[PDB]
Amino acid sequence: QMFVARQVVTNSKGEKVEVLWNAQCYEDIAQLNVGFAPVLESVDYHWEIFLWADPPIKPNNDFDLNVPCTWFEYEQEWWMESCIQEDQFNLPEDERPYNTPRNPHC
Amino acid sequence: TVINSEFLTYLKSNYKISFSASNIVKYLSDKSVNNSVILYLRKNKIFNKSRYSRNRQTYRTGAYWCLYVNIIAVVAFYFWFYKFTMNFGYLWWLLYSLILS
Amino acid sequence: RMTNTTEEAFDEVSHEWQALVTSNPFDLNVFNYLENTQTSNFGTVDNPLVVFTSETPFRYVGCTGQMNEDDYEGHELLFFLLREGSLQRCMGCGQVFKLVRLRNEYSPEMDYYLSNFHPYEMQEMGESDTTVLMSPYKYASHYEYTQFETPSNMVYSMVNPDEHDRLLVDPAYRMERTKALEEKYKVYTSSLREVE
Amino acid sequence: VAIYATYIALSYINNIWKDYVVRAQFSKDKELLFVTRVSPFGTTEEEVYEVAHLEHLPPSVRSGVKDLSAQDADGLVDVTCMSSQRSLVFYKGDQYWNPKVYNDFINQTSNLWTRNYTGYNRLEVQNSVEQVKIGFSHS
Amino acid sequence: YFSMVTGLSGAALATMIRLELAHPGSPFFKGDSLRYLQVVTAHGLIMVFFVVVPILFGGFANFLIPYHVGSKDVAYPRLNSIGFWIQPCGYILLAKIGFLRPQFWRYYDKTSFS
Amino acid sequence: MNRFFKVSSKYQYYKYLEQYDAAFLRKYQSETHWYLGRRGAWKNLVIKYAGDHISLEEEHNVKYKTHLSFVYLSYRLAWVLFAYVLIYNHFLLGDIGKTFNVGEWDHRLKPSAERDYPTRYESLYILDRTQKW
Amino acid sequence: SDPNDFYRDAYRNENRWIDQSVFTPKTSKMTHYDVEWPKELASRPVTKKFHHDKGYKYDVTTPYDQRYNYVADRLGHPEILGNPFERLMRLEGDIYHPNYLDQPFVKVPNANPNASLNFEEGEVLYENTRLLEWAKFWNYSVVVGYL
Amino acid sequence: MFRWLFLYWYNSTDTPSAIAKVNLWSYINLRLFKARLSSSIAYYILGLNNLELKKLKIFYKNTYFDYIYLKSIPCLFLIIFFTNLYLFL
Amino acid sequence: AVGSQDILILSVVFAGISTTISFTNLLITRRTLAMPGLRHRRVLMPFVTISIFLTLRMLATITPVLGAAVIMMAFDRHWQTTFFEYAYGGDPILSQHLFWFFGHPEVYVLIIPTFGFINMIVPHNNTRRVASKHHMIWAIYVMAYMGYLVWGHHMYLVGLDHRSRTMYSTITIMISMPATIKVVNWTLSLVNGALKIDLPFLFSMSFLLLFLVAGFTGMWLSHVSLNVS
Amino acid sequence: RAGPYNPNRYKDYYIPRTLPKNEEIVEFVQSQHSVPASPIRNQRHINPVRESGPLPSYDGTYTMEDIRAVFYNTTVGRDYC
Amino acid sequence: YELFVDHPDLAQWTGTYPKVDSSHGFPFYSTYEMYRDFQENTLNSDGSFAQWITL
Ligand SMILES: CCCCCCCCCCCCCCCCCC(=O)OC[C@H](COP(=O)([O-])OCC(O)COP(=O)([O-])OC[C@@H](COC(=O)CCCCCCCCCCCCCCCCC)OC(=O)CCCCCCCCCCCCCCCCC)OC(=O)CCCCCCCCCCCCCCCCC
Ligand SMILES: CCCCCCCCCCCCCCCCCC(=O)OC[C@H](COP(=O)([O-])OCC(O)COP(=O)([O-])OC[C@@H](COC(=O)CCCCCCCCCCCCCCCCC)OC(=O)CCCCCCCCCCCCCCCCC)OC(=O)CCCCCCCCCCCCCCCCC
Ligand SMILES: CCCCCCCCCCCCCCCCCC(=O)OC[C@H](COP(=O)([O-])OCC(O)COP(=O)([O-])OC[C@@H](COC(=O)CCCCCCCCCCCCCCCCC)OC(=O)CCCCCCCCCCCCCCCCC)OC(=O)CCCCCCCCCCCCCCCCC
Ligand SMILES: CCCCCCCCCCCCCCCCCC(=O)OC[C@H](COP(=O)([O-])OCC(O)COP(=O)([O-])OC[C@@H](COC(=O)CCCCCCCCCCCCCCCCC)OC(=O)CCCCCCCCCCCCCCCCC)OC(=O)CCCCCCCCCCCCCCCCC
Ligand SMILES: CCCCCCCCCCCCCCCCCC(=O)OC[C@H](COP(=O)([O-])OCC(O)COP(=O)([O-])OC[C@@H](COC(=O)CCCCCCCCCCCCCCCCC)OC(=O)CCCCCCCCCCCCCCCCC)OC(=O)CCCCCCCCCCCCCCCCC
Ligand code: HEA
Ligand SMILES: CCCCCCCCCCCCCCCCCC(=O)OC[C@H](COP(=O)([O-])OCC[N+](C)(C)C)OC(=O)CCCCCCCCCCCCCCCCC
Ligand SMILES: [Cu+2]
Ligand SMILES: [Zn+2]
Repeated sequence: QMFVARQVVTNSKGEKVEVLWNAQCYEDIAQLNVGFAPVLESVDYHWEIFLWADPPIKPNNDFDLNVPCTWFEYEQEWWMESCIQEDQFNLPEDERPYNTPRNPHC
Repeated sequence: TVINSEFLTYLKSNYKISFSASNIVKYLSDKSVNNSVILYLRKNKIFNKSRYSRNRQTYRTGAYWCLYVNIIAVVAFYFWFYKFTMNFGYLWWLLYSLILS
Repeated sequence: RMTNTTEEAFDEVSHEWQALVTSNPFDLNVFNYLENTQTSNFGTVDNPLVVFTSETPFRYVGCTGQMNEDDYEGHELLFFLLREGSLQRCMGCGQVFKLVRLRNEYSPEMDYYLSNFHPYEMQEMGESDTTVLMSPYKYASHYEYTQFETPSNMVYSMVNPDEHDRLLVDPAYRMERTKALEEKYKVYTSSLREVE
Repeated sequence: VAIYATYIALSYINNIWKDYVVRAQFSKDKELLFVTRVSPFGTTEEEVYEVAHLEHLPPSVRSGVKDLSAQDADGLVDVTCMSSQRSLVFYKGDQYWNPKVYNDFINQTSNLWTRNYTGYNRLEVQNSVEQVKIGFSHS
Repeated sequence: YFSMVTGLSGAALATMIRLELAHPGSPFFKGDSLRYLQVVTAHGLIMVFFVVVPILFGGFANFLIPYHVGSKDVAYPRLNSIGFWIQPCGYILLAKIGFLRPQFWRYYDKTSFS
Repeated sequence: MNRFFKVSSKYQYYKYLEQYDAAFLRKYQSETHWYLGRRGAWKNLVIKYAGDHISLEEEHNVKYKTHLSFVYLSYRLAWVLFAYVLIYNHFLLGDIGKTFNVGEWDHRLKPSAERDYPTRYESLYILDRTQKW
Repeated sequence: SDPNDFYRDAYRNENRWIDQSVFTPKTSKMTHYDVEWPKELASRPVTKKFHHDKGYKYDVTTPYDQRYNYVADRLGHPEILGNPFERLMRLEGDIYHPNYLDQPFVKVPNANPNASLNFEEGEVLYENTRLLEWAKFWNYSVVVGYL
Repeated sequence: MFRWLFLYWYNSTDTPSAIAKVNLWSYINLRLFKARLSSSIAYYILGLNNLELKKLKIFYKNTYFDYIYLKSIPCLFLIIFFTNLYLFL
Repeated sequence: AVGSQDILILSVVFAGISTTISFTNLLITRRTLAMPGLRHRRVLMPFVTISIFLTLRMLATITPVLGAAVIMMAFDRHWQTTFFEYAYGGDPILSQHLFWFFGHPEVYVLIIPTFGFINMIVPHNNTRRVASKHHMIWAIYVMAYMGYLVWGHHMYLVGLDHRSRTMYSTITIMISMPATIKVVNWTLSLVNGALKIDLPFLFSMSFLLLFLVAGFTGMWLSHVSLNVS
Repeated sequence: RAGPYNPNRYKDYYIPRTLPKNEEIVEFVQSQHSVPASPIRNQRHINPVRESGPLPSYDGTYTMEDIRAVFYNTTVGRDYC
Repeated sequence: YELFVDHPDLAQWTGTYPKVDSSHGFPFYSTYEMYRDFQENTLNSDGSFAQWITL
């Protein structure tokens, strides 16, 4: 419940750094399991969500400083496209016409 | 202030300035410095991590203030419209608890 | 209108003035206005998104992915606990988050993050001679006006708790330290002028 | 309303009359000043002040000097106790002053109201501050 | 927990209405048309203003809003406590009207003796 | 500059004023330090400690707190009265006549109400009054 | 001060490795900061017994006799004592609270005046006795008018 | 006194670490007023070697009424001319 | 007569003031203490929180109207101000106008928060994003501020002018469209996902089933001819 | 029980307790401006690289076609495969 | 752009995006969260149907 995975990646400066994948919740900190043990069970119950009164943060990224998507960006449309494909009927290649006349102007 | 010529020459020889100061104090004249007022900031350990100062974690007076608000509403409405007043003597031991307390 | 810190500033108020005048990241982060937090870059391994904490181990962070002008949000908000230590990543978009636990010190490491904070607003500091503007036209765009002015000839110097008590109880010690600080300020200004 | 209206009126009437001085007597060594002031019902009330603390301070606004009651020969002199943050008001009329201790008192309680309060000319501007010598004793 | 107590009170008032409406002839109130009307009004007011509202804006809103906005506490912790402790009086006033009448005595009480 | 001339006091501590300029004294003891100039300021520390603790929250004045006797009487009365309200309205509604007493008082212009009498003494006194305009 | 000319040289991709490296610049050492401060910071007293849940290793109290004495003025401050009326009434005041009076670093002023001061009467400097008659006249007049 | 953020954050000598040596923090040196950009649009486009800043200034903000009145004269006469045509029409 | 009726009148005013404290505390909490990044982005917050805040705004708008009407009732009973006495200018129908002006938004206040539970639970158990969250938010909002012009459908037969009667009927039926939008969005959130059946999910399905009949019956009540009977 | 605690009743050492010397301040300012200052943070992506691995190839041992053929075979059961 | 730099509070109220470009790498000192209710609850945006009914 603390980290769902970890990886070791070599950054552009040649140093190897550890990256941990935090457990997440669906927009609801109440459902989030705040724990400090490698345990799935929700053991810790906190009366004060913010013990030190420090506010949480929801960072907003500047579009100027953004970077083109590269984290499996080729999968964003996969779900919708694949759902449509499941019902789509594909013509067999042998029955599909081939070697048709070229366009006169292309 | 006056800086000794020999001391100034020593600084120039040992250090060559190649960057401009970013502090705006460089522009201040002697008159501005003289008119400046010194204020002291108390620096200590920091425990509160919010803009708002520490708030008390209990409200005893409010809880009892609400109890009276409940009592006034029930007693006042019953007396004005029902004309009924609770007979505290029926449960005499709760009245005695008040007396004993 | 500006509070006399040497007489009234203590603990929280004193810390707030330190953030205003010194803009130290540790103090500035604590008193950063909730409404606006400075926009940052998109988290990457080489350039991770930095989240600051004031001497706390973890902070609740939320992610919405790559933001676009049409929608302003990448994916639905997901909350996680960003903990001090190594870099951490969001499953949905891979954004990398780094937790910086700022410390109450003046060191080049802290100065490295000066650009990562909004300057602390001054208009709401001190005491205001106007309670609130009864104007429906500019209720959410204007602060309260001031009949008086704000002096700008004020120089702040940090002092320890026991020292601060000494300044209050002993006026003679207060005068002696004040005169010395003025002399150092005169020296500091003159040195800057020579450098220029 | 009756209880607090009476309390506020009487308490604030006392505060207004508190500043004015009825009697002022030095100690044997002229180290303390005993001041008699008006009580809430108009009787005498005793207080003690230190001559060193007592001081005649100039107005914060420098254009308000002409508006001081001290401009008049029969005006009022506002002496401030810098330790207790209290004000002592004395009539300027010599009839109310002892003429063999008055001179020392006004010469002892008027040390901070000096010439530089009015500014510096170009002859005394340089001398307005003490020059700081740096590096003369060592390089 | 307060909502559960009020909810049970609303359920009890609903049971009284249903028992009276079970079959014609007033098997429950036995001709007390006025008493039935008071019970019906108490049922409506208690359920609306003292069952649903406390559950949503009292329990859920207080419990969830700090989670979903990121606040140490509500802007007015005192008011939040005040709002909760004020509910009982309103609930009692609107819930017990069926029992309470200005003419408390029953039809067979010989008021001429007092 | 206009330095402080002399201090005609036998307390050697006060002679610190002689080492500074009058303008310096005015700046740090008269203009913005008037509430602090040449004062101990011990009360500032004492009041600061008083406000930054978990002391009794019942306040009457800036100088004094509420009398404990008044506080305890209010709290004891609040609990018992609150307990009576809950118990009577949830358990003792079967017999209203036995559980509640009927009383009132009307405007003195109108004739005295039949229920206007001192409770617990209706078996010992009868109360009446003369109408007033 | 041309912006484009400065930026095109100041920030370059090939210099990324050294552009974002934090280092302590070489500056002349200051005794007050680089010599004196570490000494005093390291020489702090240490206590074996400290509040485990909230305290630290350096939470060492300063003895009362070592607290700085109060020498601002000789006149006493009886407000610290608590007048008998407040005591009899049982009122609790912050000014005369034992915990708040026990300041950590500085002693509060003594309730009694310093032994150096002599309260023997000297000679009258200023005297305006008619103010009492004026005060009585105004105070009574406003009370009658207020009544 | 800076106009550009990149210049402002390039070489800073008044940082808290440096000022902490003297322990003097003048009010005139607040970060709030330390840097402020110009009101004219400035955007970056890729050059031959690196980013270059281009300013988009459209109109001035110091025109006076006398200039505006002269520019409005043709419009006023056209309104008079069109109205007269309608009356004669 | 004097008795329970008067206690209800004052208690309603008492409840209104209790509501005044409630939404004042919660609304200011969102506006002043919301975390950075969620100050104005209503979309990001969970649907229950969105629905709660919208209802609190509705309560603030309508609470004074109820208070004034209830206060006028108290004066008429005791002081005999004849506010609702037709003999000397009173308007008995004015009381119904003021109450129902708050009345209908109240029931909308009760229901709007309920939609939030299903909108959060279904995505959680389905491992899928909710369908058209933005449109659902605007669907509830339009219902919120369009319910202030349908208070008269509780007064069709009172004898009000046909011009007002038609306006209330026409707006009332139009309210059905945003409700249909939420229903389709709820249905679409259950398709093409990883379903994790749990007791909260089952209650959500029961909630959906009851709502469909509930709203449909209400739409029939909008039928003016049927509403008469 | 640990007992009462008040952190404000203990000395702090965040600031040096001795003022600087005039000459040292002048020398420090000279030295500070005679050498470059420490850099401030910058949030610009310099030669950004893919967070994941290389983009799957058109042809090879493992292609994007192999990835595309997985969506249709997705099951999370109660027993291992 | 002038409104954003000079009066950020009004610019956020009106719904304008931050007009400055941070390509140089240093974020601006007056950035703010976007309030897009005016531009979203419109006939031309996600609130199109709601405004059609309201209209
Ligand atoms: C030795 C003495 C002890 C001294 C030590 C200190 C004592 C502290 C005591 C503090 C008391 C606080 C107040 C208590 C209230 C109690 C209420 C109550 O239950 O009353 C009815 C209670 C029982 O009556 P019941 O018939 O069962 O029920 C009431 C009837 O239903 C209906 O009755 P009712 O119609 O007549 O209504 C009256 C009822 C109220 O009933 C109602 O509910 C009706 C209310 C109608 C209200 C109508 C208006 C509507 C309300 C709102 C209106 C305003 C509008 C607001 C809204 C806003 C609109 C704009 O309230 C009262 O009885 C009034 C209080 C009676 C006097 C008690 C005061 C005792 C002393 C207090 C001061 C002590 C300090 C002195 C200084 C010490 C040092 C020198 O009767 C009593 O008063 C008996 C108890 C009295 C206890 C006295 C103190 C303890 C000592 C007892 C003796 C033990 C031996 C000691 C030996 C000593 C040896 C040394
Ligand atoms: C509304 C009326 C209804 C009446 C109903 C009927 C009641 C009758 C019987 C009452 C007694 C019942 C038995 C219980 C007794 C208490 C024990 C108990 O179990 O109950 C606790 C019961 C409930 O407990 P609790 O409140 O929960 O506990 C916390 C308490 O704070 C406790 O906390 P604590 O432990 O910290 O407090 C202890 C303190 C009790 O708490 C206090 O400290 C309260 C304040 C006490 C002093 C009150 C009177 C003096 C105040 C000065 C101002 C006076 C006025 C101005 C002078 C001119 C006269 C107008 O105890 C004492 O020291 C009491 C001993 C007697 C003191 C007598 C002092 C007289 C001084 C006179 C000379 C100075 C004035 C100048 C004269 C003119 C010069 C030219 O508490 C009380 O009743 C507290 C007060 C009891 C003490 C009596 C206070 C009044 C005595 C006045 C005597 C006459 C003086 C004037 C004579 C004329 C010539 C001068
Ligand atoms: C719930 C159970 C009781 C408490 C917990 C268990 C016991 C813990 C302590 C035990 C060991 C140490 C004992 C030394 C005393 C320590 C506490 C203390 O100072 O005393 C409390 C307090 C005195 O402290 P204080 O000086 O007022 O506090 C001020 C300080 O600032 C401190 O202020 P604070 O901020 O801490 O709060 C002060 C507040 C302290 O906070 C409270 O405790 C608030 C009051 C309790 C909550 C009330 C909620 C409302 C609903 C109540 C319903 C109860 C059930 C029905 C009862 C009537 C019908 C049967 O004090 C009051 O205002 C007391 C008001 C008078 C009591 C009224 C309630 C009486 C009924 C309580 C339940 C009885 C259950 C057993 C009997 C069952 C019979 C069927 O009052 C008493 O000493 C009263 C004691 C006598 C009454 C209770 C026993 C008789 C109850 C009548 C029925 C049974 C008759 C047969 C009796 C057979 C022999 C037992
Ligand atoms: C003889 C009875 C005859 C039959 C009838 C009985 C009718 C009962 C009421 C029915 C409705 C509610 C029933 C709920 C029962 C389950 C409670 C529960 O979940 O366990 C506590 C549960 C603690 O267990 P946990 O959270 O699982 O684990 C924590 C560990 O316990 C570790 O916890 P810790 O480390 O913090 O240690 C403390 C722990 C250790 O102690 C225990 O666990 C002992 C067993 C539990 C005792 C619970 C009540 C104790 C007495 C309360 C008296 C008032 C406070 C005054 C001071 C009392 C000091 C003893 O005790 C507690 O946590 C208890 C706290 C009680 C707070 C009560 C005041 C809250 C405000 C009132 C809200 C509800 C209003 C309802 C009425 C509305 C009317 C319009 O605490 C809560 O969740 C708080 C619940 C508070 C509300 C319900 C209980 C108060 C009911 C008052 C009477 C209402 C009467 C109304 C009708 C009749 C009027 C005449
Ligand atoms: C007439 C009565 C006059 C009464 C005078 C009374 C005088 C005394 C005043 C004292 C009270 C002052 C304070 C008021 C506060 C009210 C409560 C509140 O929200 O406080 C929150 C306030 C702060 O809380 P918060 O959470 O920060 O609030 C967030 C904001 O409220 C933001 O809220 P939000 O997040 O929920 O934002 C919603 C807003 C956000 O959405 C928007 O941005 C709106 C849409 C804008 C874009 C539209 C584009 C459409 C397409 C273009 C046009 C197409 C047409 C063709 C032309 C173009 C062709 C190309 O969208 C809407 O729901 C607005 C409707 C939009 C539809 C537009 C339709 C246009 C067609 C034209 C005809 C219809 C116009 C209706 C009005 C329209 C709205 C102005 O809370 C507090 O401070 C605590 C509570 C304090 C309560 C105070 C006591 C209140 C007393 C009220 C008495 C009222 C009596 C009369 C009621 C019945 C009247 C009928
Ligand atoms: C939570 C409470 C609540 C809600 C949400 C509603 C919602 C609606 N109500 Fe109702 N109403 C009340 C509570 C509520 N009401 C109460 C308490 C009264 C009486 C008060 C009293 O007098 O005491 C009342 C009275 C009332 C009347 C007056 C009847 C009369 O007095 O004669 C009318 C008239 O049109 C009406 C209409 C509507 C409409 C059009 C909606 C719309 O919001 C509904 C929109 C939704 C739909 C229309 C659903 C669409 C349906 C589907 C998508 C499923 C279709 C499937 C099939 C057909 C199989 N209501
Ligand atoms: C027979 C009838 C009997 C009952 C009659 C009851 C009459 C009405 C009683 C008062 C209602 C509640 C008012 C509480 C005000 C004080 C709250 C408090 O303790 O302050 C703490 C708080 C401040 O403390 P805090 O803890 O909330 O926050 C301080 C700041 N922090 C948290 C950072 C430390 O102050 C307030 O909230 C004051 C009120 C602010 C404005 C809110 C609206 C008030 C008006 C509500 C409508 C009802 C009353 C007015 C209209 C009707 C009048 C009849
Ligand atoms: Cu309706
Ligand atoms: Zn993400």
